[PDB]
Amino acid sequence: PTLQRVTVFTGSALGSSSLYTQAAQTLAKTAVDRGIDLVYGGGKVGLMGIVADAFLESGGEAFGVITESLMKGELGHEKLTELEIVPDMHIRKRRMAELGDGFIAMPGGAGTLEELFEVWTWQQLGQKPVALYDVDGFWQPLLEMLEQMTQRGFIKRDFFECLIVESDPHALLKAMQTWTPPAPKWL
Amino acid sequence: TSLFDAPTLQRVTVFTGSALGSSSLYTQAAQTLAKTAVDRGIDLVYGGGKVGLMGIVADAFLESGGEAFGVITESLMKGELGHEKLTELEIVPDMHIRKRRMAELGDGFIAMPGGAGTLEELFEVWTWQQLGIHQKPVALYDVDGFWQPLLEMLEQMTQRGFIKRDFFECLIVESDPHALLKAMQTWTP
Repeated sequence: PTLQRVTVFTGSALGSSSLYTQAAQTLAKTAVDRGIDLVYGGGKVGLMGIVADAFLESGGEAFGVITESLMKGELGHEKLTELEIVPDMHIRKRRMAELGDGFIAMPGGAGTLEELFEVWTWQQLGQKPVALYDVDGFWQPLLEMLEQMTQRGFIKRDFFECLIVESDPHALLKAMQTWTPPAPKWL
Repeated sequence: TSLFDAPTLQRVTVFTGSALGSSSLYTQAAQTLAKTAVDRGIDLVYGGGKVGLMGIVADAFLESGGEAFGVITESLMKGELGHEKLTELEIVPDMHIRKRRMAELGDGFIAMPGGAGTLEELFEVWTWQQLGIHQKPVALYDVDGFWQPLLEMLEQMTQRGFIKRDFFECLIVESDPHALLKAMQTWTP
């Protein structure tokens, strides 16, 4: 059905170039023009803050999910549509997954990769689209790692028949909406 | 031993695939790694499986005279997936607790070839390392240059300003098991 929310993973740093910020803002505008809200981890620094603000300033809604510990460290964004506090990181990540209709990974560090690998681990274990927003070819070295992992027999070929990889935000989001994966019995 | 003694490398927590991979090299590399570790008095903490390189590495520590500790969840256990001849198999309520326990039990971390689960565990300990919740050596067992493309990825992430060059560079990467364990034994923060 209609994508209503996307769950977004992205760095708590801005990056070396203002191009990451701009790719985030554009992605948010595009999503908000398509009727799509933001679910994310409730931060205010780096690309996390940039994308949440972008959704809000574009006139959309932004839903944050954060742990009680992160909140007490003052890490929580204070003008979201809603900030859910949950007791621990297991709950946080599962809640982020339940709220979204799909996942988008933008540029980030260790944390973003962890989140992304976590959803891929859950999908091995039995189902929503995952898109890599390939801003400036950011995700290309990862796709090479993943292809190498498939050739070496550690991931099934079927991985590539489900994955979305796009550098253009209009096309990234349209592809999540028209997501034609293989039927569960093949996975 | 004294509560003020500094830690040593008595256990390694190993992350690895529930597949064997498309060549026997991975299996043999796991066995050579297990033997080296046991010969140095080092034991296995791992996720408790009996298939793929998980099964191989567990079996090889056992069959060389070492102990192997597994940490698994009720879910995966009801799945018939637990190994049945470990020194101990700990069943915990959820996957969160599983990963916390694997970290707590090990004095260091090795990531061998594997899939998404293995990668996730590796990025999990890193995400923890750079908030200081532990400072334990993390080693990539580079069987046939397996980890080389991820290192490229990480190098690029460091150039684009998303990871600190400081953090990246205390990472052990070795194809040779001797060199890998040696580096983890002599490592400090």
